[PDB]
Amino acid sequence: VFKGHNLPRLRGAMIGPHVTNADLLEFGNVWKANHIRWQLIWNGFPHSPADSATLDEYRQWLDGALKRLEAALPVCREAGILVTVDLHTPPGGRNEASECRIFHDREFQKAFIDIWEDIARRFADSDVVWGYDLVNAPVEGMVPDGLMNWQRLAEETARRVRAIDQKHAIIIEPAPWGSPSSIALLDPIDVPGVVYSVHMYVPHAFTHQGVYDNPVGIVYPGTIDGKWYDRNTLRKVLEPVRRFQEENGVHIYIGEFSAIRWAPADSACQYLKDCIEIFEEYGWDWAYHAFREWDGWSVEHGPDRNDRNRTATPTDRALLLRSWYAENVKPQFS
Repeated sequence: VFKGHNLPRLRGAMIGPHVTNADLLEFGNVWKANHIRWQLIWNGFPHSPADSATLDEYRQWLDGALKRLEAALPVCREAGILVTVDLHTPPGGRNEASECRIFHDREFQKAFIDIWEDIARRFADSDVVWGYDLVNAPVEGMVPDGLMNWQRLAEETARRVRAIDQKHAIIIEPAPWGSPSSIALLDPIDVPGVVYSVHMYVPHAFTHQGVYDNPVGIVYPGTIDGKWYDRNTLRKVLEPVRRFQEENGVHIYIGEFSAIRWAPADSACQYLKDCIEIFEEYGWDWAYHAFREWDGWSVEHGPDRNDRNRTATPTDRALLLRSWYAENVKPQFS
């Protein structure tokens, strides 16, 4: 089974676009993470200035984002970290329904392929880059005649990247949203060195409680959306992903998973523990969402939605992540 790295497991986190060199060195050398997902994100997700920007404005933004990623790679090497390059905001962004314009517009669809050829050329020889996550949480909506849907665009883009780059994993999330259930909708891509990826936030009423218009006070384990949720329910959520893994003989990467920090009592920590245990049973690489990004997802911030101060002492959730990072092997660079 192709993984694209020679370690037992990648365990790390999403970082924020403003992550400092000191943050990276601390995360690798002190927290013992061996992995980050580097999001090429224009301000926010799922809504961004990309949604209304011209292709020229978008290419200018992305060139700045790639310059910082390039500058960060030698720091990741020093920190013992392998990197996922995540195109988090694609050219044209998304319409009001969060559907990606790369599925709707000939110029944006062509730009997606041209951009990935440029990124593959830039990083083809990097021993720090692990994989190319072609688009974050793809959502198609209506695909006009003459344009590729995600199945076809993924395959074409992966083929063009593989022509340039003979080493790195190509990471493909299913549409819609990179959700576990969506993997059943994706056919394996006929390109070598492909890794498949989903994000784990199910159930959203729990993991995103007190975000958007979602009520707070949702306990885990417990009854959520009229259904019993515990580790067995999360196994059932992830069953289509385990099936895809086993039936296709492919590797799985969890690009994001989290539970909001202000979930009641130890609910968020239990959710993360249950997720990680399942990922570990199945041999899945994983990135926690997120290290030093929005504080709702921060293990350095506390249980109170109204308190945005870092905690004085380590949280349950931070101790859990570091206990798993302590199992990591660091990459050997030459």
